[PDB]
Amino acid sequence: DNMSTVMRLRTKMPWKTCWWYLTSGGFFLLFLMIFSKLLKHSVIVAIDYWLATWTSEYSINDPGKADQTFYVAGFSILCGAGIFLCLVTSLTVEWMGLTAAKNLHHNLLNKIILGPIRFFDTTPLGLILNRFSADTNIIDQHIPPTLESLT
Amino acid sequence: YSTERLKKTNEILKGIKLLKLYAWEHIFCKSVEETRMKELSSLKTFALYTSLSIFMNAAIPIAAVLATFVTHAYASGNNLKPAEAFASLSLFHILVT
Amino acid sequence: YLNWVVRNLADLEVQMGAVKKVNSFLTMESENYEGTMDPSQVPEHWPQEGEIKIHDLCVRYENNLKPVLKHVKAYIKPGQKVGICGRTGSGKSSLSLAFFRMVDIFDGKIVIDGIDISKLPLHTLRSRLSIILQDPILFSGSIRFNLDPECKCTDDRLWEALEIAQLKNMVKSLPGGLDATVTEGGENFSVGQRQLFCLARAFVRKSSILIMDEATASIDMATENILQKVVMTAFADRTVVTIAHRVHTILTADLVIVMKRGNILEYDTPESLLAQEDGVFASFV
Amino acid sequence: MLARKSIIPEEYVLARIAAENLRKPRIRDRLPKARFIAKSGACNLAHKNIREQGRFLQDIFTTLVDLKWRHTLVIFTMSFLCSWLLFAIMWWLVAFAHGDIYAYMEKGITEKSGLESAVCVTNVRSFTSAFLFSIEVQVTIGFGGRMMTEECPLAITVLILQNIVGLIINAVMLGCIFMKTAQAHRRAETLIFSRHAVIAVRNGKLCFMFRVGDLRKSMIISASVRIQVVKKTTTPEGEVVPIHQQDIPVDNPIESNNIFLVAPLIICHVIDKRSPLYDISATDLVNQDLEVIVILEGVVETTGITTQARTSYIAEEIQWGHRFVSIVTEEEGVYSVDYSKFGNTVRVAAPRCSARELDEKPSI
Ligand SMILES: CCCCCCCCCCCCCCCCCC(=O)OC[C@H](COP(=O)(O)OC[C@H](N)C(=O)O)OC(=O)CCCCCCCCCCCCCCCCC
Ligand SMILES: COc1ccc(Cl)cc1C(=O)NCCc1ccc(S(=O)(=O)NC(=O)NC2CCCCC2)cc1
Ligand SMILES: Nc1ncnc2c1ncn2[C@@H]1O[C@H](COP(=O)(O)OP(=O)(O)OP(=O)(O)O)[C@@H](O)[C@H]1O
Ligand SMILES: [K+]
Repeated sequence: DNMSTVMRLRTKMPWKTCWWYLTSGGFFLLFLMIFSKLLKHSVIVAIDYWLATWTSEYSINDPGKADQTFYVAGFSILCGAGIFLCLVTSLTVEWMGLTAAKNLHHNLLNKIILGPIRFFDTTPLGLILNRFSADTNIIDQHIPPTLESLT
Repeated sequence: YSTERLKKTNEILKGIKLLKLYAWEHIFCKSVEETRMKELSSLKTFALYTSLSIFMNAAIPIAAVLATFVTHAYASGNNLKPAEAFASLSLFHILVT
Repeated sequence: YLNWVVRNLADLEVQMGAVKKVNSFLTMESENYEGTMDPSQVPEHWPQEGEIKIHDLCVRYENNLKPVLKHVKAYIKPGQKVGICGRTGSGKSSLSLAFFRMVDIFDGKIVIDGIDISKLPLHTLRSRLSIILQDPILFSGSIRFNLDPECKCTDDRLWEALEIAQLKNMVKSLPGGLDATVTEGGENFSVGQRQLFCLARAFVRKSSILIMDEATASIDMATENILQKVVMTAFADRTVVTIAHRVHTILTADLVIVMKRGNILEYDTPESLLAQEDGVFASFV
Repeated sequence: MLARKSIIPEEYVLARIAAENLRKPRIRDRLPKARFIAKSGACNLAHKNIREQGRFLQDIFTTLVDLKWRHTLVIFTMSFLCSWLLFAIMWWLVAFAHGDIYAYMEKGITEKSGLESAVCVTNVRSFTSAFLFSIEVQVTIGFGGRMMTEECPLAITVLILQNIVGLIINAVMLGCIFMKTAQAHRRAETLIFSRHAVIAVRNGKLCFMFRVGDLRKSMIISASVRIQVVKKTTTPEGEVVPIHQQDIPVDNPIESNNIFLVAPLIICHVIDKRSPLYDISATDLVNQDLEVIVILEGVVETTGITTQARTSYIAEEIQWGHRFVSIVTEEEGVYSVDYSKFGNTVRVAAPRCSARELDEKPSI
């Protein structure tokens, strides 16, 4: 029921489940992902910056093919750094997703055990099973790629 | 492996009362725990391969740009002008998808 | 790239709304499992013989006044084979619940050997009692481990006799697969296999203190199995507070509560005394 | 991009709690009963498959005469501005084509020439001048610094056109303004209807009373009251009319519909044998096919325009067993009406049965 309460909770993100999920695999597995992402994006900007500098600096002096060796070295080193950071980021994202899924499932199963009989009798069996199948599948094979794509 | 684990979890959830009373809360939780460990050791490979896919999709275009630009230097005689370089980068970004 | 943002953001919103369910589940917790550090650990020989009555048993496992007891006590003597007669006012909710303090014990408990049932770790207490199902509950996996995963002495000594002791399954001794079992099925003979497995589990542990309930069939084969159980399970003095749809707890009734409706009156007794006190419940069916 | 193309994991998503336990199927989301006439006195049906009779150009004029004062001024101004502009363009084109623009430019370069013997319209040399000339011909100012000469007859044709079109527009706009001035008291309707209609007891018989009153100071001449019941009825031969309107008489000592309305009045209909509401009891008036319409008609003495005000009541609005508190109470030396107590109802004791049963065992 919306009641302007679930209505507002529908118009805006939860913003607290998201933070808990992001910080579930640890804290040094999060800042690593952000660090690598930001570095890779800045490098991908800087390579185009350097390409523009090289292209514009020698546009006029077509007969003079001088200083043609420094620019290429800069472009190649930037390309190598960009490729390495691209290789890093995907692995970091998937490692974070894997650890988060592991911890979530283990905690859920270790806290469902210490459950009162009134909880099991009152709560329909169908709901629990749906929670395990739907949440396990979504949190294991669906959230990492969505988060990576969004970022 | 997920289906196997789900069958085991439903078997340890449907018959819950006798389990709780008979001091067998952990005996039928360890089986699901072991099957869950199997599930993660099967899903790690999936995560590895999908990360590899993302890496390649992000990295092949930049390597293509690098090769296509370094090739001109040795291949050609005259300097390269922006009106071709930037058009070609836009063309690569159009072609990638 | 200005479209991927909104699309992926909405998708992430849906998925976070999904994980919110697990985040909600992890918050709740109840049914405290702990041990009150009983002196001498309450050695297993002490909660293995007889039973102790609960003084002023006032179980509050509901919001309304339970039909099982309204400030009503009970007389559970050593060997006090008990019974249940009635439909609604008499039930096995309080009996099974307070058997090992399972559903909301409030005012006292069974001080067996001077130590209360309540001040014991959940593990040992749940492993030092018994109960009956009143419904066939099967499992998956071989029947070898169902009784107990460490019953080395009895299972080895009685390879097929332990299962046979309650009821001799002849082809179980020589089956297609050694102690193989049909997962989640084969309920026909499993009706008696339930009794056999409960007897084995409580006999290897040498507990013998149970609270049965609601025999579903009571067929002639079930009657023979009951006779074998009495030879084995009820041969010991410690007997169960039997309940059933049909009143067959009066064959050896000793101390129970007559609870036709509303409350339970601890008045059931040997045949003549049971008939006098519980004439209404015995004359209903 | 391509969110869930891979579509393997389904057909085993277990039933939700509301699914298996059957808590969701308790819908209780029935649509409200369809009214025939709204509470705001506006009939709301949906006629369909009506053969469209097209439109007529008369409809644009009919709309033009009936417009808000905040649109009459705008169309007024736009029409005049557009006319001045159109004929300004015509005058500028005439000046261009005749060779007057060029002549004035050449004879103003050396302005000592000062020759204007052969020009369609004197002293028109740009488009600003053409605009000013069209303003002076349409509004009939006529300063006379830009004359109409007898030189080129195309100019005379345009002048005739402009005079006639200006007259047409002026006449139409004055007609619109005068019509809006004649309908100056014609604003709105101010007949106030009670919200709940009680079913009291009066002189030993039941009733169905509501309250009606005025707000406008102008009297209403020959007021008339009509009350109808809308329900689906079947003849013994079995023909079902979905919405049958049946007329119910109004209580009056001389059997008439004429109401004299200065102070608020109570309108009662007494539940006799032939009354549609003969066989309805207070316990039935919870769910019931019943809509009672009330229509009051008259003429406001100021404008002399007939007015008809409608309302409708359903089973929820009716307050069985109540009555109306006396709104009117004397002041120091003059009768007074406390209009804040208009729709307020008081509770009293009345039989719970139906008049169908209240006169088979009368001594109750
Ligand atoms: C391509 C071309 C582009 C063109 C662009 C747009 C050009 C627009 C230019 C002018 C725009 C003016 C719009 C202003 C809107 C204000 C309207 C204002 O007059 O409302 C006051 C009312 C409006 O009643 P209503 O809402 O229409 O409802 C109708 C009616 N009452 C009803 O309910 O059913 O109205 C009235 O009630 C009557 C008002 C009468 C006007 C007053 C005239 C004065 C004469 C009397 C002499 C007084 C002295 C005046 C001297 C002033 C000194 C300068
Ligand atoms: C986005 O694709 C492309 C991107 C680039 C290029 Cl060069 C080609 C394509 C392409 O060929 N695309 C196939 C056409 C296409 C596109 C987008 C989408 S979609 O809107 O993202 N997904 C949904 O609509 N799903 C609904 C909901 C459930 C099933 C019914 C449809 C769905 C289908
Ligand atoms: N004093 C008043 N002035 C103007 N309109 C009134 C007044 N009293 C009632 N009405 C009209 O009666 C209609 C129904 O109003 P509503 O149901 O809110 O209350 P009511 O039954 O009229 O009386 P009350 O307002 O005392 O409850 C409204 O359309 C309103 O315009
Ligand atoms: K003048």
